[PDB]
Amino acid sequence: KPAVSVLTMFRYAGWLDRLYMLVGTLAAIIHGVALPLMMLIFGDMTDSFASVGQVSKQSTQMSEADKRAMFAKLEEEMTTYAYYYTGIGAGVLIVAYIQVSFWCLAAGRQIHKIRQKFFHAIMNQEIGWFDVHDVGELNTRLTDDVSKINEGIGDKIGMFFQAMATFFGGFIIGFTRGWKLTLVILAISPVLGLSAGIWAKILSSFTDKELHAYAKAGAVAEEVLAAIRTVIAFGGQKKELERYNNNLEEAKRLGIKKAITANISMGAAFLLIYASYALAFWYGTSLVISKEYSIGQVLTVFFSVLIGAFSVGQASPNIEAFANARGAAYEVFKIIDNKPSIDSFSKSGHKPDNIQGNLEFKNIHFSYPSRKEVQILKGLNLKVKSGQTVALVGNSGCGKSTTVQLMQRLYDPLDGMVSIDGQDIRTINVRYLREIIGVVSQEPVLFATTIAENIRYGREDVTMDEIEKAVKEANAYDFIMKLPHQFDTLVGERGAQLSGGQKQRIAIARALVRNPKILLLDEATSALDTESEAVVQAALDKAREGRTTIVIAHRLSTVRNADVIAGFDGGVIVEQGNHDELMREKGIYFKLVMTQTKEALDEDVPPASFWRILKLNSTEWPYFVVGIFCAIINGGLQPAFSVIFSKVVGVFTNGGPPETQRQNSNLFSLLFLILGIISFITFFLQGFTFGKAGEILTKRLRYMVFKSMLRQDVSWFDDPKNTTGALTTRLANDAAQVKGATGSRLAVIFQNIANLGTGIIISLIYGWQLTLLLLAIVPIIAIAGVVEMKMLSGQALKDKKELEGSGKIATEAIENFRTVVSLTREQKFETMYAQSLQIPYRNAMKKAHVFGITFSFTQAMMYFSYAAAFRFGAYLVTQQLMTFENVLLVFSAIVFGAMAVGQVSSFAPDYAKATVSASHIIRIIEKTPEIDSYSTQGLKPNMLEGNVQFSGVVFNYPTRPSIPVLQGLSLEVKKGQTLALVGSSGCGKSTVVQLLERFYDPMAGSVFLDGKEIKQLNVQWLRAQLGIVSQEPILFDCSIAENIAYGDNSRVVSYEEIVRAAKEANIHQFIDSLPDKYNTRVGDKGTQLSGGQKQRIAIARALVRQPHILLLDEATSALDTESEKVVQEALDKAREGRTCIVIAHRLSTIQNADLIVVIQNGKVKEHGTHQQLLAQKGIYFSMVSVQA
Ligand SMILES: [Hg+2]
Ligand SMILES: [Hg+2]
Ligand SMILES: [Hg+2]
Ligand SMILES: [Hg+2]
Ligand SMILES: [Hg+2]
Ligand SMILES: [Hg+2]
Ligand SMILES: [Hg+2]
Repeated sequence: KPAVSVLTMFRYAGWLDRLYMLVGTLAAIIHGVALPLMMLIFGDMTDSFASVGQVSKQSTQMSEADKRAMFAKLEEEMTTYAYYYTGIGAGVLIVAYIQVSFWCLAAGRQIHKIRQKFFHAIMNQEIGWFDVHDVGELNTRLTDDVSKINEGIGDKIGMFFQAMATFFGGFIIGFTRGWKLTLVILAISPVLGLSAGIWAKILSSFTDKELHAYAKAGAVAEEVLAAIRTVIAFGGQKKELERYNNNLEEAKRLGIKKAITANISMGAAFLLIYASYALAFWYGTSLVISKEYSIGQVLTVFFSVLIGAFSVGQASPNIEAFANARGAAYEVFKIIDNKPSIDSFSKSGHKPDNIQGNLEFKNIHFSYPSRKEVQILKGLNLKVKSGQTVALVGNSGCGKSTTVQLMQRLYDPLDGMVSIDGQDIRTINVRYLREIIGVVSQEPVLFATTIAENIRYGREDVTMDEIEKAVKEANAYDFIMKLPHQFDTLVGERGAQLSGGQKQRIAIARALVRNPKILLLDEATSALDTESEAVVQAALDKAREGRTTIVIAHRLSTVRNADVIAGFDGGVIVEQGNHDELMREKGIYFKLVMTQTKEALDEDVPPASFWRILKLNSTEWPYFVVGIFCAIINGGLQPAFSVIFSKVVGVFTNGGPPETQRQNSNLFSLLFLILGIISFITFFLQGFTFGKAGEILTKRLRYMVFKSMLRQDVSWFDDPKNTTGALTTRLANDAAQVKGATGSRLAVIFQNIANLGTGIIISLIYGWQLTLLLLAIVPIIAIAGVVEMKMLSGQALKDKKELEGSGKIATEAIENFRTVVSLTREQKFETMYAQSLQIPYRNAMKKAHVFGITFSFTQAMMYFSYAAAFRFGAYLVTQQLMTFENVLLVFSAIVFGAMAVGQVSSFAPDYAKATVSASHIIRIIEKTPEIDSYSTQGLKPNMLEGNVQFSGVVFNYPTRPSIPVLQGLSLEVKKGQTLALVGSSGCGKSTVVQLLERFYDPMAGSVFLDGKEIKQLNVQWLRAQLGIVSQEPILFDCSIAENIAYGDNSRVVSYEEIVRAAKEANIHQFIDSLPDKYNTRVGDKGTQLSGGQKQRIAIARALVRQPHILLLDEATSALDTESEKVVQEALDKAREGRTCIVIAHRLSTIQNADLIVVIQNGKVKEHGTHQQLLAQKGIYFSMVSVQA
């Protein structure tokens, strides 16, 4: 992975940026050291209480003279401690605000310069850069990668310096307060980073191993879901379900292990930190007994050292964000610093005023930059006199267009020169070069605006009268004036779709507005109907007037009118001259003449569910039984520590027998280790209870999901929201994440209720008023913890929804780059981009202020909490209310328990995302289709007859109930006779075939098979004897024998049936000859096949089941030569003795049909045979006269 140097990345930082960064980091430094100072003042606080305990504990000395030396002493000490706590907090809000504000600010100001300079950099690039680069990743890189460079030069590094200031501040306060104890804890430290390091490598080994493990099942997932139509047709839903399942109990089982190791890792971490507590307290409290360190110092160095150590843990991801940001900026700064060969953005050449118009190509040797191994132009020599129209022909290769592309100087020639008049094309300015050169490309392109605005892109300073005039010159004035909103009518991609000739003529107007002295026409009339070609060419012929024109047309009808015809054979121009010469010489030209004669849309719709999801995992009780008790133990483990922590510092503050200090000390420290051991047990156990659970729940669930997915109707697969990728994504992620909302949530809710629950009872017995204070303060801060991520992600989505405006501009300008560069007008797009960007950048200031005051509001309060609880608590202890040990207990129970529920909440996956991903699963499963392929009801007769009849039957597609397809057409087909379906296009030529295959239910009317209604028949059995052949046949990546035998399921096909169906489809000759026989894989993973052969396989497939009805729907549209003969030759022998329905556009093979039905609109207007419908002189007579 690449990476820019650090110094290089902040290049766009100015005076104010460097100022903001230095001041921000300086605030982050002093903010970072606030917390350790808070621990120092906490130790100096506890030392004051430990003095008041031991005197009032043993016997009785002075009752009236205690209140002056104890009660009055602690008040005087706390009145200062409160000023220290509150002072520090008051500083915290200030420096935090400076920190986040200034950083988010300066970073934003740099990002604003970066995205702009990046966009200009892209526009500045030449077309050769676009040849080697995918535009798709380029367009997304402007949004994703710049937003990614934004993160990591913002608040992230302010928090990095804060975390490091906390590290250094913690170790400095540690060593400053204690020499030995800090060394002891730090001696325990290396065993943690080594443990965290090894366990992070273990699960990440299984994580990357899981991805290519399910990819095997996801392979058959998309293969089926893509081919589903052919699946439901052949009903292999049983076999495809089994095939999908076979790869499931292979992948997830491997995931079980990872789950377990992840829990073991977490348990190891807790064991080790608990061991650190036990050890540090064992040494510290043994150290206070020899009267070296005080009680407060042990707490001070322990807390400052721990905090300083965990500070690294909180500095790791922030520095990570900065790391990939430099990796992201390499690609972007590469494009910016890239200066193109053709600029094209400034003027450095000449701008001739003659401007004359003579074209010359002298010795042009050129090859494309993408493929340099192949040379296109080899010594091209071509001259065009003034105002002369030259046509290029020869059907050589890309070279024709290359000349056009060379002429507007998109590419510079490898050898030789293109000269307009006496000067080279390179000696003249590019912008001015393309202003004097007009171009009309093969595919017309209009931007999404008014017609007028599409014209303005041709030239900006155009008055409305000039626009109209230019439209009238383009014969486009007629239809524009018929448009509803006239010249203000929208066009382009979205809204108001126009026909190709109209779109092209608007473009011609656009080019005519620039008034170029040279006009280039590259396949202008191509890909157009003969009716629009007339008008477009009518405009073009009038656009060639007084201009030097070089024209390329595939259709040679419009070529002859040119002044000079130049032929292309290979890379060199051979024959050049007038029409009569090129006919008389019988060259290439003469040969050509004789031969041519959805993400957001998903999660929004589902309602529900609350705790219904647990029923999905309810298949396994025992795991949950052990899991709840387990989670209760690990949960009640936390209040235990609040007691034992208070008991250690309690033995040194509350006084008591010194001979019992050691005895108790070693008890409680050791106790902590026990407390660690048990915590290791829980995480080992939970991993075997909920850990397996959610995985089993996954496998079974995917199975279930997939089954229901095949149960679904075809109309459900037509729903735009359910795509093969969306279904495979639903199946891959949402199904597996459901476990986040089942057992994990019970674990979280039980560890939480055990912790804060039992802890609150304990703190309620040992404290009354203080407990009531903390259960007030804590929830208030918790809500602040919620609002923090509410206003953070809330204004984050708002910032993106206001950036989609620019994203549209840059997207449209990049996707059509090859078009805009021909019209210049790049700088115009830059202008529109900056104008679009000015709005979100004006909100960046307010953004920073809001983020600042919010971060400071969450953080400031935190210190003030301490300041409240300890002031009020000291007020409690100073009086008859006891004691201090219980103050510290209540505090540690409620507060550390509150943080503990936060950690537990951060363990489990996102419950919201889990429930929403769950709802899609429960809905996909409980989804009952109209037509059910799984039903075991139905008639199942003996009668092999097979008479097809459509009576009434009016249908319209459920996806788009606009313009019904069948308006009640009726027909009939008896056994052995073949039906023929004729019409202008599809709907409902193919809808008949789909309806007989029962993919849909018509709204009114009925379709009968024999004497029975179809709806009465068994669903699967109906399709059991229906042969279906589509326009593009598909095979499964299994094998050939399986493909052929895929025709008939629920039966052993064996060698005999496959060879028997092979020999009649005439495919047996292609099998033995190609190594090897039947074992070969089709396709794309095996040996490729031509359309004809694969189609013959598709025939053999539908022929195995011995169907009494064949449905042939536009069978071979792409088949050519003699390949089409043998296919239909194999169809004709298998059509005898069967009911057949043929849809073809050929109309040549329909003449032999028994019945020919012409279907127009929604009904049947013509019925009869070929000669019968021919002698009728109806619409069939109009359609069959185009055969000549
Ligand atoms: Hg920011
Ligand atoms: Hg080309
Ligand atoms: Hg547990
Ligand atoms: Hg379609
Ligand atoms: Hg259709
Ligand atoms: Hg297969
Ligand atoms: Hg047929």
